[PDB]
Amino acid sequence: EDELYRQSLEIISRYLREQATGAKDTKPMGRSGATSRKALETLRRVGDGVQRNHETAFQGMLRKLDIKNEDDVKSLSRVMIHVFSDGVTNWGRIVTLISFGAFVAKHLKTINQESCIEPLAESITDVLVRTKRDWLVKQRGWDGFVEFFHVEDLEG
Ligand SMILES: C[C@@H]1CCCC[C@H](O)[C@@H]2CC[C@H]2CN2C[C@@]3(CCCc4cc(Cl)ccc43)COc3ccc(cc32)C(=O)NS1(=O)=O
Repeated sequence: EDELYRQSLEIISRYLREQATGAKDTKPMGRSGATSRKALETLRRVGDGVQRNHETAFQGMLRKLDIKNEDDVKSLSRVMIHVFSDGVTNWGRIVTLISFGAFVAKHLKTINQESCIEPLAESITDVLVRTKRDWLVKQRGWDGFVEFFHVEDLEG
């Protein structure tokens, strides 16, 4: 019924799990599957670049956060609200939010805390959707995300 939340959670959870495990989830998407598929494909293309372009800053922040367990992962919501929500919103900042989430998810895999990845994805989704719904709706949601990052085919 809250379709934006459900769709956001599915896209973000899939990207974080895919980043952590290195395998695609072959299960069908829920509702709005065509857009969700394209959003995940976009998030791959763009987020993978973001994590490399900001490698030094990402590594620095990860080290600072010292994520070891469920309690540490739970504390991240407050930090996301502080850093992401309290600023002007644009798609770039949303991708950085999600891309750093994937960076944290990979870290969780490396320390054998894979069970924390889904709660992490839920926390990121809560912060994004519950603090930026108005902006997301005005920007056409995940359809807008896909449109914004669409790259035209090169001739020849
Ligand atoms: C140009 C900027 C990107 C480069 C700067 C990156 C920055 O130095 C920190 C390295 C992690 C970045 C801090 N966080 C990361 C943070 C804040 C730290 C905790 C956290 C945890 C998770 Cl699971 C996901 C995100 C986050 C909030 O999300 C951010 C959203 C936008 C920007 C930065 C955010 C953010 O600053 N995005 S931006 O304006 O596009």
